[PDB]
Amino acid sequence: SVITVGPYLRLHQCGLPKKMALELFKPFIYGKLELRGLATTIKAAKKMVEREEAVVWDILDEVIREHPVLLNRAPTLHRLGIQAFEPVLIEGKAIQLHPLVCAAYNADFDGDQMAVHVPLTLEAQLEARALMMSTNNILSPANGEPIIVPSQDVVLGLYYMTRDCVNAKGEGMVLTGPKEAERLYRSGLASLHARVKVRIT
Amino acid sequence: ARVTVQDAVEKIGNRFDLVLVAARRARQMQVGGKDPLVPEENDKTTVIALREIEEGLINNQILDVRERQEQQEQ
Amino acid sequence: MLNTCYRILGLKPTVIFADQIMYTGFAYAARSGASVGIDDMVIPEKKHEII
Amino acid sequence: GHIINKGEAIGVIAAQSIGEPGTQLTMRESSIQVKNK
Amino acid sequence: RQMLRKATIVNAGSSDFLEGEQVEYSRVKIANRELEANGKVGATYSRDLLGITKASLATESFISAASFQETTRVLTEAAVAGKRDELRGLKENVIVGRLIPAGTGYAYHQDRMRRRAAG
Amino acid sequence: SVTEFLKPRLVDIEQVSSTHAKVTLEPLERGFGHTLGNALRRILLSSMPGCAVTEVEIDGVLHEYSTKEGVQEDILEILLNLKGLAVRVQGKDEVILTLNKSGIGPVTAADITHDGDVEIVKPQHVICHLTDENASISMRIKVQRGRGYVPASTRILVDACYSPVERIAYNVEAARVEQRTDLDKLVIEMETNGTIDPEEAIRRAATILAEQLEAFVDLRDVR
Amino acid sequence: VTEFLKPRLVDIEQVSSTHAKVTLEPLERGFGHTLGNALRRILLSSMPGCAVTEVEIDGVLHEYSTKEGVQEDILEILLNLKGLAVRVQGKDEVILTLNKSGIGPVTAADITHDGDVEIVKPQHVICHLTDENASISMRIKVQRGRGYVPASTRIHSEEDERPIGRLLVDACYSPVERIAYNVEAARVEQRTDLDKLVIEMETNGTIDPEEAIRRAATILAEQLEAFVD
Amino acid sequence: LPVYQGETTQTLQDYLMWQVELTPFTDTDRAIATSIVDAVDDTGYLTIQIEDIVDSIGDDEIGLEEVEAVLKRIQRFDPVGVAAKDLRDCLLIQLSQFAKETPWLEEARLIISDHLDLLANHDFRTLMRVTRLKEEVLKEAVNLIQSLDPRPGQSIQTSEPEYVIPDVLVRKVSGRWTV
Amino acid sequence: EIKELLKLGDLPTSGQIRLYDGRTGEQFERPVTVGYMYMLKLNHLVDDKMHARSTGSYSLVTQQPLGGKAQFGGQRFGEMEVWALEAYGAAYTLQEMLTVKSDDVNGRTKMYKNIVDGNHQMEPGMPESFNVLLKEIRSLGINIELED
Amino acid sequence: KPLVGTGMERAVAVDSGVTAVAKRGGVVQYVDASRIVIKVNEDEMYPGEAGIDIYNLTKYTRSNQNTCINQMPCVSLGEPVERGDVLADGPSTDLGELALGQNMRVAFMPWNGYNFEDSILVSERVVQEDRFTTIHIQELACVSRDTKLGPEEITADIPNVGEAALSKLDESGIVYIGAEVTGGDILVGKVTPKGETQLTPEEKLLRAIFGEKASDVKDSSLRVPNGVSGTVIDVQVFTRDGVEKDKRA
Repeated sequence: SVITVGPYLRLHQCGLPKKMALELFKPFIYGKLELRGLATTIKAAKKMVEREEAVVWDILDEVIREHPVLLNRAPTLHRLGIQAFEPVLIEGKAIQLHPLVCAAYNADFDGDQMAVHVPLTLEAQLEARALMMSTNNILSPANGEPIIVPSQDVVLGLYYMTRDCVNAKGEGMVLTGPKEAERLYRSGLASLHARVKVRIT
Repeated sequence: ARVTVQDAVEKIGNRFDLVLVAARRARQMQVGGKDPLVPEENDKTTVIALREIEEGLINNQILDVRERQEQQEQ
Repeated sequence: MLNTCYRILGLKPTVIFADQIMYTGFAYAARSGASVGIDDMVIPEKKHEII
Repeated sequence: GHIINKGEAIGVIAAQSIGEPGTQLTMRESSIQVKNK
Repeated sequence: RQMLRKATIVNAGSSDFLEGEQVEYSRVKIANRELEANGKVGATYSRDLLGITKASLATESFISAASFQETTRVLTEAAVAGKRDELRGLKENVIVGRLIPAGTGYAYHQDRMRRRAAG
Repeated sequence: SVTEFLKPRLVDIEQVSSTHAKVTLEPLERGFGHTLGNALRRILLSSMPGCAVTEVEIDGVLHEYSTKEGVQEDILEILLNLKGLAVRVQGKDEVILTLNKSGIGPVTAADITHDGDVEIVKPQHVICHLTDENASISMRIKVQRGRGYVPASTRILVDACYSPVERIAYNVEAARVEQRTDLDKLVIEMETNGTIDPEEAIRRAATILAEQLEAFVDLRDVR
Repeated sequence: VTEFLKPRLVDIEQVSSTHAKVTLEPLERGFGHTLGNALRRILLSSMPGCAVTEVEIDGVLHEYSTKEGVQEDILEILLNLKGLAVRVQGKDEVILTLNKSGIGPVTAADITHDGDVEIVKPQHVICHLTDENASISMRIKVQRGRGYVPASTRIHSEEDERPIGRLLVDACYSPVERIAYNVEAARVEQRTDLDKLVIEMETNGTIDPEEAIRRAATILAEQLEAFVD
Repeated sequence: LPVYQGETTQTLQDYLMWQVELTPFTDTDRAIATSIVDAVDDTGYLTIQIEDIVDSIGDDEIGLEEVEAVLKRIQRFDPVGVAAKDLRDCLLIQLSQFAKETPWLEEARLIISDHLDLLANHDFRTLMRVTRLKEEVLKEAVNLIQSLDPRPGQSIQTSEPEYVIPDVLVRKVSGRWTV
Repeated sequence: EIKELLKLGDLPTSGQIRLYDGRTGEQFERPVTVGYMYMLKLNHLVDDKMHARSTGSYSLVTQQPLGGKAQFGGQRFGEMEVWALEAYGAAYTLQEMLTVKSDDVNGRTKMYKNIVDGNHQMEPGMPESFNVLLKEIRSLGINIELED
Repeated sequence: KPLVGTGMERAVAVDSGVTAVAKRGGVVQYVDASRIVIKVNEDEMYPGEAGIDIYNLTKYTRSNQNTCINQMPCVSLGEPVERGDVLADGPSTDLGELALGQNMRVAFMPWNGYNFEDSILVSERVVQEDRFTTIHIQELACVSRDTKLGPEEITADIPNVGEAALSKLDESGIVYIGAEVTGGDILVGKVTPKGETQLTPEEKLLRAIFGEKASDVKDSSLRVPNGVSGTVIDVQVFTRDGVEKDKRA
């Protein structure tokens, strides 16, 4: 799969396009279809999944929801080269990756590929949920520095939104602190405003 | 979806025996014959067992207690 | 920020805090603009005598 | 945030994080100065 | 620590009049031989380090240290000597395809080790 | 089809407090989530009728660099506390309020004189900080009728928050109805200063915008 | 309310047959560019329109070959016909015919005219022929839709239909394709200063500006009224 | 690896084994199904008799009724109707799979039931006289029966020699045969 | 020269231009520099790069799935991959990827049966590649066997 | 054509020989979508020839990398074209200039993270006007490979197949030019003869019932591999001398 940027799609989540889905989970789809009484025979289930009926997409979305998957860069060099996430179904042909983990994965969002792997037994799902998961691999295992470290556009935004030219609109404004967004959005002051007094709890 | 695994980790501490106990728990749930002691919220047996363990009710000991209690009940 | 947040609070607060940091940063970097152009870089006039 | 457990392979965790930074280079009595007191 | 194994010995020490034995092996031998029955028979050893390419070959299991550098030499030496692997290293279990004695599987292997005591 | 549009049905809301609420909708048609959220936010922020304090005439120096005289709290944060007061007026216009209390120290909203149409959502709101002795003080605040906001720099003395809202934000997510996932799901978070139900406030904004646009259709959809 | 002074549609201007300028009455503060943005997004999003759907033609068979006597390739003909702008009356899914022989340019003028089809640009170019003995004869179906729908999506609509010889094209269904707005302040002295929102649109001429603005306002209302309850 | 090595195929029997494995059957039922799968043909008809299968089972319990039930389950198990062991049985299976609303479906079923010999000799007059079928209208039922996919299993079977091993080469050139 | 040419077309010589948001209708500050750029599409497009697989045809030798998209092949796991997977202590996942996903003939059918039956249970068996290794070593005058 | 060039593009376009240039031409007589004729003037004309030059265009032929090479003329009718002039535009060429790509309007600004490191946004308008849309040509082949059991014939008489499957097959078995095909639908119907059998009472009965198949041939038809959908541009057939089947060759 080729890689893209997940601006949404929070940390514990990766974007599986539906085309690769319904193939990896095909035995799961067959089993659940036999469970719901919509397929009395394996051949009927095969015919229906090969016809991509609406119930097939529904049953996929129901079964893949709480089930981890794992992602892997082609040259994996260090500890975090392999990770796991929660799949989220996407209308496309590229797996969407969380932007922070691009630091550990050494990714660059150009022409690139990842391998995907679905753990089968409940045990493998368990160590994927406990050890493979990105919610636990924050600190590095080599030195101790937290691996997730923003350096891109988010940093430029944070730098811009904490500054002051000399004094923006409404230099002498005093507020309580929730009103700051209210006054940036409508009118009255800019984020570049200096000498602004507010109460902080 | 469960976001992080820390509470059951604190309860077990080993970070590996939790995997084994949760596995043996979810196995008996999936094969049947057990009732989820924690209310389910339309979630599969894996995260359900994890939340039940993190609640402070299932471990390597109580599950064995139920096991030999039912074995002697035969 | 993230180092202290993880050390003092725990795991869940620092993870959600990092997520929110990214969300706010993308929002504001899209609101800020922050373009680039030729005149943005300013060549010092002194070079000509220095050279 | 705790002491390390029993059973994990240190040697695999080691010897792998050491070769990670593949960003090195290839192709290669009288003067005493003190800093402070 | 991996660099510091395969110590050579100048003294007989009732263990072996040989060279090229593992440091932990000699430590165990002197612990269970000197303290237990005869502390007078001491084995004076010399710690000699071996490099990466050559320390790896000096391993008790012929299954491992085979794909490392060369298989023909290790196979010939194992055939002539007649060594047994016992599947102790991780790579051995990788080739065989059983639970690695590490992490969640370690306990199982540990139990197996205990289960190997009686029968 | 030709002119059929998907109308929101799932209008479930959930509230944590009486002033906080999170509203979620069902999949809306492409692009309309963003415009609906933006328009609703700006109409509910920049123009809501309401009652607020615009100025006070306290005994002392009209200048900001006034002194304590046992109040032991600078008039600036006193006025900031006055800003966080929700005064509701039923039918009357601009009116004057005044207060007088003993020297116990806890100054709450109940200290003000009670009027027929003047009402306070919460009577425990802090007005002045704990005084040092039995000395009292007269406020002489006034409240008006208006909509939106206007600062006191241009239109005079403290401030004028006619808008009865605290915070507002909108979010757009992907959603699907049957097969296509090109559906917008809109989620709205808004915090209220008080005196109005969040759903009531958004409904009021919807009515205001709807009547503000009805003259554009020129009497359309008669039957 | 305090007399929100509702605006009214006034001074409709038609700069050109494909470019038009619309003005309203003054309104309250904070209401100009919000209306501008909402109306702009709606007019760009879903205004019903009329386009071509598929083409059948006797001479050529598939859309990767040629026909003797014509200058451009068949795909060029399809691309030219996709941009064809035409308005249709109440009934939809209409079919018209085009037949012409000679060496002269072929335009939208020499097409069989029905009472429910109006060509806005008869100066269109439809791949002028070159040979005297060349004679083109072909058919078009024009339908009405609302948004962009490609050729691959409506494959499922025809399984036993579409025999060998009918070539399907893409749909646009967007009759405006460019709009902008501006806000100023004028035309009020007796009351406080008000603002005038002034909207510049450049359609293909198929739809009328007042009709389009009315449709956008109606659809905004039919979207919003679900929130009053 | 890219090195050319044999790729496994269904071989017209692995599909049956996979269907048996996926389908729920008893251990004795599984053994009987394996025995039935052993008695298979490239065309798709059961080579050995049912009594032969019972004898090969070698179990006092193994009865003809259970064997018949297993054979019936296996017949509908695989996507292709197989193990019929009779052209009439295969035609009946095809007709049962066919929709009820068919032209002269009942007439075709009746003809397939016990008028197979009349069709074999193409004795159309005799068939019309015996079955009392409609004249020139039973031809539609005959045509429908013709499209019933005889030997359905043979579709899964595909193999060719692709070898001639030539020894001499003679061809026309310059107007004359040269060898 | 560029600045002078921009004057003839009635453009700001600076090169920036004010841009509004397409969603809020608000004016951005720090005006963005837009332009017209020649841009080209490369041959590495997704419609060929994408590939997935669940279960296909295997090789007669070593019983492994084919590989790189040649007649519906499967992916490749690596030495560095297993180093990392061991480093996590995820022994069970490695066991699955050594037995269930591999040459183990008696494991693939059993796991398919368990999954379609919803059992999610593992049965290891022993890889066929090791049997090939044993047979190949015994081809040389070297005896190798498995003890108890 | 690219807006900003270097001047070498004209030479590199005329020099790859991918376009059709005009040699010793004076004026154009007849123009077609695939054929060009030029009447040379008597100045550049030598005795012994009519005085006409003809260029046959190349339309939608496969390339090595499965891309489409197509050529479009530039002259319309009766244009005086001197020596060395370009006449047709080859792939990615415009008026004899090399041009591979489009001029897109671009803006340099972060947009909610969608341009995170090297990720690129695209407007719907780019898709609408069919910018950056490419044509791919694929090839499939089939041979007969006469065996010991007998020659293999392409007769469209495939056993164990539906009529709808054969609805896109002509008499000989090839597909009508310009038809569409997806999935594993059959292109060429080739059958492999099977060795003769004994009396075989079951098979004899089946042949007396159905006939015309007798399990004589196995289905070896050429079917599109999975995940390929397209439209047939054209088929060709090559037959060795000595065989003159030529059903629709």
